[PDB]
Amino acid sequence: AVKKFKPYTPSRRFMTVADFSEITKTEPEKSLVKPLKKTGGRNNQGRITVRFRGGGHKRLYRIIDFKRWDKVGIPAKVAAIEYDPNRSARIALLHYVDGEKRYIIAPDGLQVGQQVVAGPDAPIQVGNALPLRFIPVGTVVHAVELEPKKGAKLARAAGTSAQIQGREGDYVILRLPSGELRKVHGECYATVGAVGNADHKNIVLGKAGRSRWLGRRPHVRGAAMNPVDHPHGGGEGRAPRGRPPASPWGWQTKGLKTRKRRKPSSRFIIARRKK
Amino acid sequence: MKRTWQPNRRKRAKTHGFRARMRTPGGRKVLKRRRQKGRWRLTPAVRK
RNA sequence: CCGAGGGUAGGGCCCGUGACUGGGGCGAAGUCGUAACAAGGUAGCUGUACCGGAAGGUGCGGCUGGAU
RNA sequence: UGGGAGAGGGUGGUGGAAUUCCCGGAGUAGCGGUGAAAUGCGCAGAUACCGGGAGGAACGCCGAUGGCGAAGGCAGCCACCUGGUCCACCCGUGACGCUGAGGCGCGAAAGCGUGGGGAGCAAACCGGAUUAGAUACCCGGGUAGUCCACGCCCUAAACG
RNA sequence: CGAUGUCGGCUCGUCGCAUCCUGGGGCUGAAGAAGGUCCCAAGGGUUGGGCUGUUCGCCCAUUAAAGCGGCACGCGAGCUG
RNA sequence: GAAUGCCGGCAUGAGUAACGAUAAAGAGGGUGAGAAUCCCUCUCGCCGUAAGCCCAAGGGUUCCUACGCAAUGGUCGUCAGCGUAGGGUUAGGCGGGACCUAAGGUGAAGCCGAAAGGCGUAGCCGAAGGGCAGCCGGUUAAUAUUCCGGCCCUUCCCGCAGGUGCGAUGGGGGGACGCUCUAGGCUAGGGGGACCGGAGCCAUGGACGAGCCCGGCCAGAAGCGCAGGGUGGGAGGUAGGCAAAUCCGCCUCCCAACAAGCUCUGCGUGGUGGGGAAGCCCGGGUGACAACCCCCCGAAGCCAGGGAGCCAAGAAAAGCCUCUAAGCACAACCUGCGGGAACCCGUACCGCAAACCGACACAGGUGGGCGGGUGCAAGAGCACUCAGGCGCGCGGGAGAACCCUCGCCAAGGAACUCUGCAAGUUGGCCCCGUAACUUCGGGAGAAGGGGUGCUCCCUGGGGUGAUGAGCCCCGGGGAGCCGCAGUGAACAGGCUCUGGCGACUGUUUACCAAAAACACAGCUCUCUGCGAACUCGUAAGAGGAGGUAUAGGGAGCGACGCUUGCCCGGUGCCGGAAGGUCAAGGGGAGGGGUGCAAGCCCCGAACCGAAGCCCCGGUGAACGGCGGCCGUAACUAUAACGGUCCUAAGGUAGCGAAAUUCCUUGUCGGGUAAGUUCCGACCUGCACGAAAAGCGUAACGACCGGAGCGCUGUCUCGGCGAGGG
RNA sequence: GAGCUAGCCCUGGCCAGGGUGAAGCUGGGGUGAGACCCAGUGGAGGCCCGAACCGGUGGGGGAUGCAAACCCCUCGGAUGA
RNA sequence: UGGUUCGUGGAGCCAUGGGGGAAUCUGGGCGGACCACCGCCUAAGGCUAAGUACUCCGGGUGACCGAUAGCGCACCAGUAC
Ligand SMILES: [Mg+2]
Ligand SMILES: [Mg+2]
Ligand SMILES: [Mg+2]
Ligand SMILES: [Mg+2]
Ligand SMILES: [Mg+2]
Ligand SMILES: [Mg+2]
Ligand SMILES: [Mg+2]
Ligand SMILES: [Mg+2]
Ligand SMILES: [Mg+2]
Ligand SMILES: [Mg+2]
Ligand SMILES: [Mg+2]
Ligand SMILES: [Mg+2]
Ligand SMILES: [Mg+2]
Ligand SMILES: [Mg+2]
Ligand SMILES: [Mg+2]
Ligand SMILES: [Mg+2]
Ligand SMILES: [Mg+2]
Ligand SMILES: [Mg+2]
Ligand SMILES: [Mg+2]
Ligand SMILES: [Mg+2]
Ligand SMILES: [Mg+2]
Ligand SMILES: [Mg+2]
Ligand SMILES: [Mg+2]
Ligand SMILES: [Mg+2]
Ligand SMILES: [Mg+2]
Ligand SMILES: [Mg+2]
Ligand SMILES: [Mg+2]
Ligand SMILES: [Mg+2]
Ligand SMILES: [Mg+2]
Ligand SMILES: [Mg+2]
Ligand SMILES: [Mg+2]
Ligand SMILES: [Mg+2]
Ligand SMILES: [Mg+2]
Ligand SMILES: [Mg+2]
Ligand SMILES: [Mg+2]
Ligand SMILES: [Mg+2]
Ligand SMILES: [Mg+2]
Ligand SMILES: [Mg+2]
Ligand SMILES: [Mg+2]
Ligand SMILES: [Mg+2]
Ligand SMILES: [Mg+2]
Ligand SMILES: [Mg+2]
Ligand SMILES: [Mg+2]
Ligand SMILES: [Mg+2]
Ligand SMILES: [Mg+2]
Ligand SMILES: [Mg+2]
Ligand SMILES: [Mg+2]
Ligand SMILES: [Mg+2]
Ligand SMILES: [Mg+2]
Ligand SMILES: [Mg+2]
Ligand SMILES: [Mg+2]
Ligand SMILES: [Mg+2]
Ligand SMILES: [Mg+2]
Ligand SMILES: [Mg+2]
Ligand SMILES: [Mg+2]
Ligand SMILES: [Mg+2]
Ligand SMILES: [Mg+2]
Ligand SMILES: [Mg+2]
Ligand SMILES: [Mg+2]
Ligand SMILES: [Mg+2]
Ligand SMILES: [Mg+2]
Ligand SMILES: [Mg+2]
Ligand SMILES: [Mg+2]
Ligand SMILES: [Mg+2]
Ligand SMILES: [Mg+2]
Ligand SMILES: [Mg+2]
Ligand SMILES: [Mg+2]
Ligand SMILES: [Mg+2]
Ligand SMILES: [Mg+2]
Ligand SMILES: [Mg+2]
Ligand SMILES: [Mg+2]
Ligand SMILES: [Mg+2]
Ligand SMILES: [Mg+2]
Ligand SMILES: [Mg+2]
Ligand SMILES: [Mg+2]
Ligand SMILES: [Mg+2]
Ligand SMILES: [Mg+2]
Ligand SMILES: [Mg+2]
Ligand SMILES: [Mg+2]
Ligand SMILES: [Mg+2]
Ligand SMILES: [Mg+2]
Ligand SMILES: [Mg+2]
Ligand SMILES: [Mg+2]
Ligand SMILES: [Mg+2]
Ligand SMILES: [Mg+2]
Ligand SMILES: [Mg+2]
Ligand SMILES: [Mg+2]
Ligand SMILES: [Mg+2]
Ligand SMILES: [Mg+2]
Ligand SMILES: [Mg+2]
Ligand SMILES: [Mg+2]
Ligand SMILES: [Mg+2]
Ligand SMILES: [Mg+2]
Ligand SMILES: [Mg+2]
Ligand SMILES: [Mg+2]
Ligand SMILES: [Mg+2]
Ligand SMILES: [Mg+2]
Ligand SMILES: [Mg+2]
Ligand SMILES: [Mg+2]
Ligand SMILES: [Mg+2]
Ligand SMILES: [Mg+2]
Ligand SMILES: [Mg+2]
Ligand SMILES: [Mg+2]
Ligand SMILES: [Mg+2]
Ligand SMILES: [Mg+2]
Ligand SMILES: [Mg+2]
Ligand SMILES: [Mg+2]
Ligand SMILES: [Mg+2]
Ligand SMILES: [Mg+2]
Ligand SMILES: [Mg+2]
Ligand SMILES: [Mg+2]
Ligand SMILES: [Mg+2]
Ligand SMILES: [Mg+2]
Ligand SMILES: [Mg+2]
Ligand SMILES: [Mg+2]
Ligand SMILES: [Mg+2]
Ligand SMILES: [Mg+2]
Ligand SMILES: [Mg+2]
Ligand SMILES: [Mg+2]
Ligand SMILES: [Mg+2]
Ligand SMILES: [Mg+2]
Ligand SMILES: [Mg+2]
Ligand SMILES: [Mg+2]
Ligand SMILES: [Mg+2]
Ligand SMILES: [Mg+2]
Ligand SMILES: [Mg+2]
Ligand SMILES: [Mg+2]
Ligand SMILES: [Mg+2]
Ligand SMILES: [Mg+2]
Ligand SMILES: [Mg+2]
Ligand SMILES: [Mg+2]
Ligand SMILES: [Mg+2]
Ligand SMILES: [Mg+2]
Ligand SMILES: [Mg+2]
Ligand SMILES: [Mg+2]
Ligand SMILES: [Mg+2]
Ligand SMILES: [Mg+2]
Ligand SMILES: [Mg+2]
Ligand SMILES: [Mg+2]
Ligand SMILES: [Mg+2]
Ligand SMILES: [Mg+2]
Ligand SMILES: [Mg+2]
Ligand SMILES: [Mg+2]
Ligand SMILES: [Mg+2]
Ligand SMILES: [Mg+2]
Ligand SMILES: [Mg+2]
Ligand SMILES: [Mg+2]
Ligand SMILES: [Mg+2]
Ligand SMILES: [Mg+2]
Ligand SMILES: [Mg+2]
Ligand SMILES: [Mg+2]
Ligand SMILES: [Mg+2]
Ligand SMILES: [Mg+2]
Ligand SMILES: [Mg+2]
Ligand SMILES: [Mg+2]
Ligand SMILES: [Mg+2]
Ligand SMILES: [Mg+2]
Ligand SMILES: [Mg+2]
Ligand SMILES: [Mg+2]
Ligand SMILES: [Mg+2]
Ligand SMILES: [Mg+2]
Ligand SMILES: [Mg+2]
Ligand SMILES: [Mg+2]
Ligand SMILES: [Mg+2]
Ligand SMILES: [Mg+2]
Ligand SMILES: [Mg+2]
Ligand SMILES: [Mg+2]
Ligand SMILES: [Mg+2]
Ligand SMILES: [Mg+2]
Ligand SMILES: [Mg+2]
Ligand SMILES: [Mg+2]
Ligand SMILES: [Mg+2]
Ligand SMILES: [Mg+2]
Ligand SMILES: [Mg+2]
Ligand SMILES: [Mg+2]
Ligand SMILES: [Mg+2]
Ligand SMILES: [Mg+2]
Ligand SMILES: [Mg+2]
Ligand SMILES: [Mg+2]
Ligand SMILES: [Mg+2]
Ligand SMILES: [Mg+2]
Ligand SMILES: [Mg+2]
Ligand SMILES: [Mg+2]
Ligand SMILES: [Mg+2]
Ligand SMILES: [Mg+2]
Ligand SMILES: [Mg+2]
Ligand SMILES: [Mg+2]
Ligand SMILES: [Mg+2]
Ligand SMILES: [Mg+2]
Ligand SMILES: [Mg+2]
Ligand SMILES: [Mg+2]
Ligand SMILES: [Mg+2]
Ligand SMILES: [Mg+2]
Ligand SMILES: [Mg+2]
Ligand SMILES: [Mg+2]
Ligand SMILES: [Mg+2]
Ligand SMILES: [Mg+2]
Ligand SMILES: [Mg+2]
Ligand SMILES: [Mg+2]
Ligand SMILES: [Mg+2]
Ligand SMILES: [Mg+2]
Ligand SMILES: [Mg+2]
Ligand SMILES: [Mg+2]
Ligand SMILES: [Mg+2]
Ligand SMILES: [Mg+2]
Ligand SMILES: [Mg+2]
Ligand SMILES: [Mg+2]
Ligand SMILES: [Mg+2]
Ligand SMILES: [Mg+2]
Ligand SMILES: [Mg+2]
Ligand SMILES: [Mg+2]
Ligand SMILES: [Mg+2]
Ligand SMILES: [Mg+2]
Ligand SMILES: [Mg+2]
Ligand SMILES: [Mg+2]
Ligand SMILES: [Mg+2]
Ligand SMILES: [Mg+2]
Ligand SMILES: [Mg+2]
Ligand SMILES: [Mg+2]
Ligand SMILES: [Mg+2]
Ligand SMILES: [Mg+2]
Ligand SMILES: [Mg+2]
Ligand SMILES: [Mg+2]
Ligand SMILES: [Mg+2]
Ligand SMILES: [Mg+2]
Ligand SMILES: [Mg+2]
Ligand SMILES: [Mg+2]
Ligand SMILES: [Mg+2]
Ligand SMILES: [Mg+2]
Ligand SMILES: [Mg+2]
Ligand SMILES: [Mg+2]
Ligand SMILES: [Mg+2]
Ligand SMILES: [Mg+2]
Ligand SMILES: [Mg+2]
Ligand SMILES: [Mg+2]
Ligand SMILES: [Mg+2]
Ligand SMILES: [Mg+2]
Ligand SMILES: [Mg+2]
Ligand SMILES: [Mg+2]
Ligand SMILES: [Mg+2]
Ligand SMILES: [Mg+2]
Ligand SMILES: [Mg+2]
Ligand SMILES: [Mg+2]
Ligand SMILES: [Mg+2]
Ligand SMILES: [Mg+2]
Ligand SMILES: [Mg+2]
Ligand SMILES: [Mg+2]
Ligand SMILES: [Mg+2]
Ligand SMILES: [Mg+2]
Ligand SMILES: [Mg+2]
Ligand SMILES: [Mg+2]
Ligand SMILES: [Mg+2]
Ligand SMILES: [Mg+2]
Ligand SMILES: [Mg+2]
Ligand SMILES: [Mg+2]
Ligand SMILES: [Mg+2]
Ligand SMILES: [Mg+2]
Ligand SMILES: [Mg+2]
Ligand SMILES: [Mg+2]
Ligand SMILES: [Mg+2]
Ligand SMILES: [Mg+2]
Ligand SMILES: [Mg+2]
Ligand SMILES: [Mg+2]
Ligand SMILES: [Mg+2]
């Protein structure tokens, strides 16, 4: 559920906030945080390379375990579920009977006090992680690796998941969040269940100030600029586009496909995304 | 109103200083030229 | 002190009236088509929704107060 | 107290046939559609046939003039949770009853909001026919919607 | 064109007369009163408001009358803008 | 002799403008060749959330004293931030370094680039952040947490005594963190005292008084006291914290648990050391053996790493502690005590300004702290005033026009004008009371009105005490007094009705535009499967992102409500294994040069041979587009209806003389005595129209229209008065 | 050349006083249980009034200026983009 | 592709970024496409004075300047500013 406000300001009329109900601990494990070096969208030359970034709330980075096959057979208890400012999903603090503590991203329905484990022999329950070979066809899954031992890459944001659709040789066939159908190597690890905090997408920021808290500076339409700046610039009074709609750098932005064609991974993508 | 010269000794030494000029090809050419001209000061004097 | 009432200000209800506008009733000597009553020539009626010069049509669901 | 029948309701699961789409194979000059046609589709390999996969919605036979509910309404199968109702014993209470202005709840379809889902069907819409014309009836397409969750709407030939 | 600042308003005038009013006249289809038309006459006078940036014009209320032109469409080293 | 020529000199304007905030001066005394201008005294005015005091930048001797006045100083000068000269800045504890890291910079390893060079993990550098031991007073012409005095403290070395498995650049803990709100107890600071100390005063009608006036503290080890902060203890197992570990983490057991205990800080006390007013007298003496006490107010500071709530989820590293590793266990480390040792740089002065940035001794700009009292509801607002500092480096007269800033005005009251431009009005607090509409928050301080001073009497609750008095805070009721007037001075909304545009708070053309423009939550299209797309770079490498389709890029639209039609022929984009065209290359029919020859060399047909284009489809919140003519109804008028040319298809809903309407001041209606503007209608829309969105919409606006009330020198129409010229 | 100016990055600092009174919580009411309502508590917000601080709306002055953008009066934001 | 007078020209020669890829004198390069004849020459390793260039410095000499000239500087100048 998302939480609304009474219209006691013109911005509170529309603002909504996450209820934060699954959160059981409001401070991060000190040994698992490190400083997050803010970029402002600038690269090592000093130049802006992503526009309109900067000025957001300070954050520490929670070190997440995107490997998991580190600790096959070693169970862990779900000690807490925490807020993570660096990602849309929530995080869960695990206490391995090892004594080692790690963060995973919190699946939907994960319970504090429950046990999870990783490995080819893991039970098919929420929070457990197994190579894709051993997860039954049809079960929905998250934090999927793309290649073996390279770390979870797919289905990581709030509410997302992938579905095992079948097997073919050394590979399994996944329906990715985007609707794409993709082979993925069977030895890639995944984690059964969907990602939590599925209400994330019903949030209504409510005011310009909220975007600024997030590091999103104001976006300037090309049509509000001059011809030195943008293809849509200039024009006396307002102006329609007067040419195919284009990016600031001149390329067309309404349909022009941009994936490289000879890319080797095409030999593994069965069906391009839907919708 | 606020004008353009806001003196700052560390800024002066770090921007126009001898070690700044010597770090870089264009900065040594400045020194070569200023030495060739006979300048009494090759670099701005900031008190430190 | 109260006090007829007068004054300033702000409300409530009612009546008459108003450029213009909506449909309604009647008139009938007109124009367009023929929706309903026969299986009325697409059985009809229906709440709703979208649409069409007009009667009306179509969808979804319902009734028989439907012929064979 | 002891029994009964039942598509009564809610939640979670789950099975097969068919339609469409995609892949592989095989194969060739048409298919489809109508009162008759045309649009449409098809040598860029369709239709018809076989194998594989994906996905949504509805449940053939049983099925009846049948059963259940207060009404709306309810139909594959399994489980859990839950309502009403009938029966036999004639055991307990002792008129504790009937009705019911207001109130509250329920309430087909269509419609609305937020989000998902989308196979088939199909308002609007486009095209072909028909016709004097045809903003229709018939044909080929087609978006809402039809399906799920939650919140509204509160109507009916909501009829016996 | 090594620059002659522009509409309108305000201020301040001054001049022309093809005279709007006042003064003097002839003709009248001038009974009177009121008018019409032309001649003489520039001494003085020639209002306040609504609209619009407006000049102009229309309108309101008056008036003896509510004249028309020129002066770099008078006047920004006088103001406005 | 001319080039608005170049360099220099000297004229004119002219004894003219001006002499730099309208805070303001007058006299006496002195000095001196010379005095409005320097010194001294008295009187007057101005600042006092500063125009006073302290600190950091920056400046660099401007500081102090003597002697000077050519120049500098907007006049003068005997004076000075000026000339000459002499003097002046004192640290283990203050700041920085011999400590730590942040962005960033640099950069072993490594990577990349014609050269120059670009990157780059560790490491190093980098501070106003972390860390770290000094307080009060006196002294100089000029420095003082630095010299001196009193009382305290840190590190290093060495030694002695006790104690311990000692030992690290390695492991662990800790350091270590936001915003808003806030408890308890204190301190800073402040107010009152009929009490304590004090030189004196009794004026001019009265007062010898519970009179006036002045002052009534500061630092302080251990100890103690009050208040807070931090921290559970024991044992057993252990596979994790790149070795080891007794440490830490994890599981279990047992005592303890909002307690205590141990530890740490703040405040109080505290041996001791200091200070000490008015007045008087020539910075110093006296006051004075100064007194040094009680009550109230009270922080935004302290205890602090306190508490709660919230989402946007809030540095690092060292110091410190703990663990062990080699090693070493006569060492080493820990604790106590003692002696010794303790370096380098800064320190003057100005510092909201005449010493800094502005060419100037320039009404401008400049970061942190202190910033007293009374009254006004509060306050850092406003008036006055303390301490402290000033009267702004030309003056003296005069009393014209005109200008500036200011005050008032008979009757009228927007008649002014593009416009109420400007200026009036309103104005704080308390009480009463308050409309359409609305997204139910609001609109709202709506509007409109009443109250406001002082005196006496009665009285209610709270704070501190103790439950009382005293002090301080919040009230209530009754009866009176004075004036033209009681937020009696200063600071402090004029209001309403109705349109346009933009939802809103925000942003902008530094220095002519603040807006209807940009942004904005929010809507949709589209790209991107991750070594993502996209951006920067030749590259390596970065950003994206230590993110992963509920995510990231691009584009348009712009809260919200109800909506967003028809045209895919052209261009774009997407899909299409056919076909057509298609370059290098392949191929080599056939032809040529030359040679006595084998041979060398050259041209070259069919056929094969990509993307692109052509071709077939799709696609509009992709670029864009969205008709004409003739005819027809019981009068006229018009045309639901038919016909016909053309088109890719002919503008749907809604709105319309409009931020769009040429003709135009369209016509009609409203408001006005009168309305080219305004509001409401009509529709022959020159030339609206649906995300370059269409039509609306509460609230909001230093936006732009129209009207009314209030009130006014805006005006009829001008007059007088003030001060600076 | 970013000691002016624009954006970002690291690390610090500042924002008198007053007003409004969201969620939540507690109590009471209500119901089969609820929704909800009332009171108290509470202290939210690109909330309100207003200094510092940041601005630069309208007018007047200035215009060989005090000033190559200043002065007076008025006015906008002032816990937040 | 560059170099050469040679700008695709009949375009050789010298150099070489890509592809293919030899031989040791009966080997090989050149004489301006190419072939024959006739000649010239010895690639894919390196070094080598002198004659040539310049003028911070020293000297000598001017039908060179004479303080607005001559160097920017006759002088405490790459200074003051
Ligand atoms: Mg939730
Ligand atoms: Mg809300
Ligand atoms: Mg709320
Ligand atoms: Mg709510
Ligand atoms: Mg709002
Ligand atoms: Mg919440
Ligand atoms: Mg949550
Ligand atoms: Mg935190
Ligand atoms: Mg850390
Ligand atoms: Mg990081
Ligand atoms: Mg980063
Ligand atoms: Mg860097
Ligand atoms: Mg750089
Ligand atoms: Mg650079
Ligand atoms: Mg970008
Ligand atoms: Mg950026
Ligand atoms: Mg999170
Ligand atoms: Mg969320
Ligand atoms: Mg959203
Ligand atoms: Mg953020
Ligand atoms: Mg955005
Ligand atoms: Mg934008
Ligand atoms: Mg523009
Ligand atoms: Mg540019
Ligand atoms: Mg260009
Ligand atoms: Mg361009
Ligand atoms: Mg354009
Ligand atoms: Mg434009
Ligand atoms: Mg244009
Ligand atoms: Mg423009
Ligand atoms: Mg235009
Ligand atoms: Mg434009
Ligand atoms: Mg625009
Ligand atoms: Mg255009
Ligand atoms: Mg366009
Ligand atoms: Mg165009
Ligand atoms: Mg891959
Ligand atoms: Mg300058
Ligand atoms: Mg500065
Ligand atoms: Mg300087
Ligand atoms: Mg400095
Ligand atoms: Mg500095
Ligand atoms: Mg600096
Ligand atoms: Mg330097
Ligand atoms: Mg110099
Ligand atoms: Mg020298
Ligand atoms: Mg230099
Ligand atoms: Mg009366
Ligand atoms: Mg009367
Ligand atoms: Mg019909
Ligand atoms: Mg009919
Ligand atoms: Mg019919
Ligand atoms: Mg219609
Ligand atoms: Mg029609
Ligand atoms: Mg239809
Ligand atoms: Mg029914
Ligand atoms: Mg019938
Ligand atoms: Mg074929
Ligand atoms: Mg049947
Ligand atoms: Mg019985
Ligand atoms: Mg219903
Ligand atoms: Mg329905
Ligand atoms: Mg579909
Ligand atoms: Mg629809
Ligand atoms: Mg819909
Ligand atoms: Mg529906
Ligand atoms: Mg029935
Ligand atoms: Mg000219
Ligand atoms: Mg001239
Ligand atoms: Mg001129
Ligand atoms: Mg007569
Ligand atoms: Mg005559
Ligand atoms: Mg005259
Ligand atoms: Mg005259
Ligand atoms: Mg006019
Ligand atoms: Mg006119
Ligand atoms: Mg007219
Ligand atoms: Mg007359
Ligand atoms: Mg004229
Ligand atoms: Mg003319
Ligand atoms: Mg003219
Ligand atoms: Mg003129
Ligand atoms: Mg003129
Ligand atoms: Mg002028
Ligand atoms: Mg003029
Ligand atoms: Mg002139
Ligand atoms: Mg002139
Ligand atoms: Mg004017
Ligand atoms: Mg103008
Ligand atoms: Mg000459
Ligand atoms: Mg001249
Ligand atoms: Mg001249
Ligand atoms: Mg000259
Ligand atoms: Mg000259
Ligand atoms: Mg002269
Ligand atoms: Mg004179
Ligand atoms: Mg003169
Ligand atoms: Mg002056
Ligand atoms: Mg003097
Ligand atoms: Mg003198
Ligand atoms: Mg003096
Ligand atoms: Mg200086
Ligand atoms: Mg001194
Ligand atoms: Mg001196
Ligand atoms: Mg002098
Ligand atoms: Mg002199
Ligand atoms: Mg002198
Ligand atoms: Mg002088
Ligand atoms: Mg001066
Ligand atoms: Mg003297
Ligand atoms: Mg001086
Ligand atoms: Mg001396
Ligand atoms: Mg000392
Ligand atoms: Mg040392
Ligand atoms: Mg370091
Ligand atoms: Mg430091
Ligand atoms: Mg220190
Ligand atoms: Mg001390
Ligand atoms: Mg001294
Ligand atoms: Mg932290
Ligand atoms: Mg910090
Ligand atoms: Mg904040
Ligand atoms: Mg407190
Ligand atoms: Mg104290
Ligand atoms: Mg006080
Ligand atoms: Mg007396
Ligand atoms: Mg205490
Ligand atoms: Mg272990
Ligand atoms: Mg103490
Ligand atoms: Mg004393
Ligand atoms: Mg004594
Ligand atoms: Mg004595
Ligand atoms: Mg005594
Ligand atoms: Mg405060
Ligand atoms: Mg805390
Ligand atoms: Mg959040
Ligand atoms: Mg670090
Ligand atoms: Mg050993
Ligand atoms: Mg020990
Ligand atoms: Mg040393
Ligand atoms: Mg030193
Ligand atoms: Mg000092
Ligand atoms: Mg200032
Ligand atoms: Mg001065
Ligand atoms: Mg100044
Ligand atoms: Mg004080
Ligand atoms: Mg007051
Ligand atoms: Mg006050
Ligand atoms: Mg104030
Ligand atoms: Mg005082
Ligand atoms: Mg003065
Ligand atoms: Mg005079
Ligand atoms: Mg004044
Ligand atoms: Mg008057
Ligand atoms: Mg009036
Ligand atoms: Mg009046
Ligand atoms: Mg007006
Ligand atoms: Mg006033
Ligand atoms: Mg006032
Ligand atoms: Mg009203
Ligand atoms: Mg309301
Ligand atoms: Mg509101
Ligand atoms: Mg109002
Ligand atoms: Mg009085
Ligand atoms: Mg008064
Ligand atoms: Mg005042
Ligand atoms: Mg006000
Ligand atoms: Mg006004
Ligand atoms: Mg209004
Ligand atoms: Mg609008
Ligand atoms: Mg706005
Ligand atoms: Mg705007
Ligand atoms: Mg809106
Ligand atoms: Mg908006
Ligand atoms: Mg806005
Ligand atoms: Mg604001
Ligand atoms: Mg500007
Ligand atoms: Mg400009
Ligand atoms: Mg400029
Ligand atoms: Mg400019
Ligand atoms: Mg301006
Ligand atoms: Mg502007
Ligand atoms: Mg504004
Ligand atoms: Mg803008
Ligand atoms: Mg905008
Ligand atoms: Mg929208
Ligand atoms: Mg690039
Ligand atoms: Mg990289
Ligand atoms: Mg990256
Ligand atoms: Mg990264
Ligand atoms: Mg990402
Ligand atoms: Mg915008
Ligand atoms: Mg509405
Ligand atoms: Mg249409
Ligand atoms: Mg098209
Ligand atoms: Mg097309
Ligand atoms: Mg078509
Ligand atoms: Mg085009
Ligand atoms: Mg041949
Ligand atoms: Mg031949
Ligand atoms: Mg659309
Ligand atoms: Mg077109
Ligand atoms: Mg378009
Ligand atoms: Mg007719
Ligand atoms: Mg049209
Ligand atoms: Mg119209
Ligand atoms: Mg009109
Ligand atoms: Mg309009
Ligand atoms: Mg138009
Ligand atoms: Mg026109
Ligand atoms: Mg017009
Ligand atoms: Mg016009
Ligand atoms: Mg008119
Ligand atoms: Mg107007
Ligand atoms: Mg106008
Ligand atoms: Mg018309
Ligand atoms: Mg546009
Ligand atoms: Mg527009
Ligand atoms: Mg606004
Ligand atoms: Mg505005
Ligand atoms: Mg008025
Ligand atoms: Mg006047
Ligand atoms: Mg006066
Ligand atoms: Mg006067
Ligand atoms: Mg005067
Ligand atoms: Mg005067
Ligand atoms: Mg910071
Ligand atoms: Mg503030
Ligand atoms: Mg309250
Ligand atoms: Mg709470
Ligand atoms: Mg605010
Ligand atoms: Mg506020
Ligand atoms: Mg406010
Ligand atoms: Mg600023
Ligand atoms: Mg201004
Ligand atoms: Mg004004
Ligand atoms: Mg004025
Ligand atoms: Mg002026
Ligand atoms: Mg100027
Ligand atoms: Mg000013
Ligand atoms: Mg001012
Ligand atoms: Mg104000
Ligand atoms: Mg404010
Ligand atoms: Mg405030
Ligand atoms: Mg704000
Ligand atoms: Mg902020
Ligand atoms: Mg040639
Ligand atoms: Mg050649
Ligand atoms: Mg080569
Ligand atoms: Mg040979
Ligand atoms: Mg050979
Ligand atoms: Mg060769
Ligand atoms: Mg040769
Ligand atoms: Mg030859
Ligand atoms: Mg040769
Ligand atoms: Mg030799
Ligand atoms: Mg030689
Ligand atoms: Mg000579
Ligand atoms: Mg000579
Ligand atoms: Mg000379
Ligand atoms: Mg010379
Ligand atoms: Mg020389
Ligand atoms: Mg010279
Ligand atoms: Mg010199």
